Amino acid sequence: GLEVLFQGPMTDPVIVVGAGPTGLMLACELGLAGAPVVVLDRRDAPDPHAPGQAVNAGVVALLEQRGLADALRASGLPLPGAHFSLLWLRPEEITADRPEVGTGLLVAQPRLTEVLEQRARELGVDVRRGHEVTELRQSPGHVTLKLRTSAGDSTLRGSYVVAADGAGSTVRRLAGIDFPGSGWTVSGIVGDVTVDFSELAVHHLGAHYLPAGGVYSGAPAGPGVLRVITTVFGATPPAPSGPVAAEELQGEVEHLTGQPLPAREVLWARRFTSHSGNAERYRSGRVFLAGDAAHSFYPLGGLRLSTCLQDAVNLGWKLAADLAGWAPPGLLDTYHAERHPEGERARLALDAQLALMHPAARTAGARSLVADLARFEDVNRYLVELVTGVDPRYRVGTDGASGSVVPDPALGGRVPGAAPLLHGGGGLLLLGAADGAHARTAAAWADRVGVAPALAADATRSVLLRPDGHVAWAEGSGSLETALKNWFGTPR
Amino acid sequence: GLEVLFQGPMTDPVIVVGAGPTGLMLACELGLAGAPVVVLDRRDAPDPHAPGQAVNAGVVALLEQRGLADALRASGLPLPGAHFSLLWLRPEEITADRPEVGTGLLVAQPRLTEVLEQRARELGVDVRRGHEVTELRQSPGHVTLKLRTSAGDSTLRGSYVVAADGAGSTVRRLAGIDFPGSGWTVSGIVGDVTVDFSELAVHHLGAHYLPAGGVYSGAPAGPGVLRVITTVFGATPPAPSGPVAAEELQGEVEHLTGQPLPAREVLWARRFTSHSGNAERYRSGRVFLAGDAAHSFYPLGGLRLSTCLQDAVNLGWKLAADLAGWAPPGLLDTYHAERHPEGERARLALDAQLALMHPAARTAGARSLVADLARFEDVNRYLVELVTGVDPRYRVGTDGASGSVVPDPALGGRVPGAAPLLHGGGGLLLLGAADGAHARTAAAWADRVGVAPALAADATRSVLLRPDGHVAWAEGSGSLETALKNWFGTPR
Ligand SMILES: Cc1cc2nc3c(=O)[nH]c(=O)nc-3n(C[C@H](O)[C@H](O)[C@H](O)COP(=O)(O)OP(=O)(O)OC[C@H]3O[C@@H](n4cnc5c(N)ncnc54)[C@H](O)[C@@H]3O)c2cc1C
Ligand SMILES: Cc1cc2nc3c(=O)[nH]c(=O)nc-3n(C[C@H](O)[C@H](O)[C@H](O)COP(=O)(O)OP(=O)(O)OC[C@H]3O[C@@H](n4cnc5c(N)ncnc54)[C@H](O)[C@@H]3O)c2cc1C
Repeated sequence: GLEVLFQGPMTDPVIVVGAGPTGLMLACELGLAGAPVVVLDRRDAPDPHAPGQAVNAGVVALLEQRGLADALRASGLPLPGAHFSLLWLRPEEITADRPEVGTGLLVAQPRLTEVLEQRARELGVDVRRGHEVTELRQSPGHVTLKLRTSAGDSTLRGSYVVAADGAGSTVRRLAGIDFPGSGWTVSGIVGDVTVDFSELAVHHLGAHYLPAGGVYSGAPAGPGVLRVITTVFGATPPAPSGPVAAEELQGEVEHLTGQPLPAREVLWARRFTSHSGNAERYRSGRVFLAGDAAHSFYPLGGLRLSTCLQDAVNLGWKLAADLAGWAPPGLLDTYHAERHPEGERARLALDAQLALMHPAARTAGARSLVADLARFEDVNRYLVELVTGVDPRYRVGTDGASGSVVPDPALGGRVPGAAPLLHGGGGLLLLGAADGAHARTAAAWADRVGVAPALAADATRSVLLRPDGHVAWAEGSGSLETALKNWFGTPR
Repeated sequence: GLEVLFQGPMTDPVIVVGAGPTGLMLACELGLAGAPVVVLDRRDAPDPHAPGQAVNAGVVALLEQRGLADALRASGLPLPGAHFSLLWLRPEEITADRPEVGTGLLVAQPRLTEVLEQRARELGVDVRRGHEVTELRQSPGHVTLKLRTSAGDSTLRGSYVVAADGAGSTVRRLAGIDFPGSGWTVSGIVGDVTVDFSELAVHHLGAHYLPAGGVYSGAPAGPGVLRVITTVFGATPPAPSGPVAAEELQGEVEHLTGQPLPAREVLWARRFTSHSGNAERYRSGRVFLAGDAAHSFYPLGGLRLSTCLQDAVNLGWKLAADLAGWAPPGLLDTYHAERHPEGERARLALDAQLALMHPAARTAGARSLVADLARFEDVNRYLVELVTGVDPRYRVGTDGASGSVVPDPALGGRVPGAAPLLHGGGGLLLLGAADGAHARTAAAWADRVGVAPALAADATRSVLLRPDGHVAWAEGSGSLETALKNWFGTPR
């Protein structure tokens, strides 16, 4: 009982289950927007072995609009190249028109998580490690979680619960939400090996599709450390998961590339199995799914983390607007409406890439076809924009109407040049001279929408940005006033 | 002994083994060019069940340049549509620029074979049915075949032997030539069903990919006769070949389309198994492979017959030039050099199309990708030109040099408007004003090369056509005189 004393007033927080990249990004968005939030995680400390290294332009864009990209870049190498099914593309052909496309990074996933965690701490977010969610019960007005710590069992009440608990999501299972997909289940080994980088043959650096039917990737992770991923397709692994010894990893490396690594020591190595899935719904009452809990697929490129952080940034401001009481009706429902098809589009894109790799003998013709088609400029642009995480566009109609049957193709995308203007959060109306009145209209929403010149964002007409950076209106797409109502609610 | 008497002088013929479309087209080309030819076939009569119905623009072009297309068209329906992996394309977008692309036909394969057989008879070609080739022996200057008839065993001497004996080629096996491919082996049922066409639901007409994983095709073959092909992918058939009863065919139709056919009677039906292969070489001494004997793949569209007749027309004039004594050195070797990669390109194109269909759940993403890419104009053109048989281009360098490392992209293709000018056979120099001398140069080869105005062929500059209709030279691609030497030999 005594624990309740002296804590002061408290509003029912958004409970974020999981302190990976998804959870922490969402907690930063909630924190910035002034919503109450608690983050739980079953681990005692951050995972030093979090495996990702490819952080694409889609991720960087979201970091940039919160001023988090510089901290990540300090630990990263520019990764300007782009591939589809490990066929190399030509991103340089469109970077003049879309500079964003060249902002991807090679950077270890724990560095991203550290950047987000530090920002969450600055925004006052309480991150409760050693806390495992074991049960969930919804009520009309709140949710209650059962937790386990080394003390013992306890309860926590929130306004909302967001599953950011990874691909095997406890919460998704507790909510009884199905996770269908294509049946692509692909196994690999990931680990870190001590090397002298000068000793490496060129075929031990970078990511390679081996025509026999497998993938090898070697990328520097730190001083004298090579991060290695191997997958041998159609080979049933000795087991579907668990730790892996040097011999087994060296076995796969040599099988694929013809040669074992010049390895001093395998620091760590584990067998992973990726499932392909998209959750049938992203919302159930006051429970939401985000990141890997909502969608999973083999991590060939950077779409896992970009869909993760795109979910977090779509959801946070919407949860906060709902709690603050100004959200237009249906705002929370647009999370599923916008993110569910995007999870599916990414999941389906990995199915496409895998079907050009395995079974190798049978897929060679399709692979050669796509390689041929990728010589055309419009095909190259389509694939580059896909794999870099830059092509998502929400369906937004005239007057900013959500989920339109007649989407306006000028709306729902991004204004990359606006990122520095959005660090404070909130909506943003970019004002351009292209043909008084816009500023005047927007004044009634000045508590939710700031103003800046379109020219400070390299935009060439007036545009309205949601707090997630996506375009809800632009000059020529109907009424600004109706679009302000549709996304930001009733005038003050 | 008495059989030898009274027969008169005889030159050693080209022996064509097989009187299918490949064999008979080749015999027509040899006949027209004045070379001696005999055609053997193990069957007692033409096959009434020869299964093909899709005759693409590539086939029609070769028929047109011999005036055979009108006779076929009398039995056919225009099939202007085009597909890739049963994704429908937009051939209408390029027919303004390439009218050829819209000349494909729905016409029963026995009608093609009948047209070619009648023409072979007019050219005096002896077609010896009930003759089965059982052995082959090469000598430096001729070849000897062992034959079986209902009389008994015998021998036949030729200058050359061409295998036109189908996908299971006896001759390819006797020559010890390997037939590698991808491992795509795809089984189906083909048959003819008596129907009232008005009773058919729309899903029983045309060719359809069933998302479950199979193909159904229903096309009219004659009065009250529907030709039906079914393949159920990944279903191991009851047997790999043999006759098939109504129940089994109706089983597959209903499995695929949800509904059996309104069938009065199944006239005939058989199980087929298609192997994917391209022969490792198309020539071994005085033995050549052509058509299905040289390449095989699942018959989804019309590339089987177009590669077949393209081989026949490539080879015939070359064999004849060799026998007549005027062929430039190496001419016969250009048959393999030109046709082997084309057989492979077609075989690989069917691998590509199959890898977008099976296994259905796993390939859906790749299929959706290609459907998306096919919205672009350049992708649409690439696929249309591929599937219609219109995109082959031989590698021909400046000055008409064969097998160049630096191919001239203006050479090696066709001039479709020239077809009416080529009925007589021989080479053809099309004369245009675009910048006296060309006609003068060509005069030294007037025994092998005719002349006509480029404007009578809708060409806009001077071009030299080989007897197969392919471009060996055009104004601006180096020396006409050197190109005449490279393809037609020494000046008179
Ligand atoms: C070998 C490999 C390589 C990869 N490489 C890349 C890459 O280069 N680029 C890329 O974009 N993606 C990559 N990925 C994918 C990437 O690692 C994931 O998408 C990412 O970790 C997802 O983050 P998340 O926050 O959704 O989930 P996670 O990072 O899985 O975090 C979930 C958190 O929830 C916690 N949790 C789980 N259950 C509970 C519970 N019941 N109660 C409390 N806490 C709980 C866990 O402790 C964990 O901290 C790779 C994946 C693998 C396996
Ligand atoms: C169900 C099905 C549907 C098809 N549909 C299409 C289609 O719509 N369009 C298309 O383009 N293609 C289609 N095809 C492919 C097409 O039928 C073949 O490509 C075509 O028959 C090949 O002709 P060919 O002359 O090379 O061989 P074949 O037509 O097989 O003729 C070979 C000949 O050689 C003879 N022979 C064999 N061995 C010997 C021997 N030892 N001695 C003497 N004679 C011998 C045989 O009797 C036969 O007459 C289809 C195939 C199938 C199975």
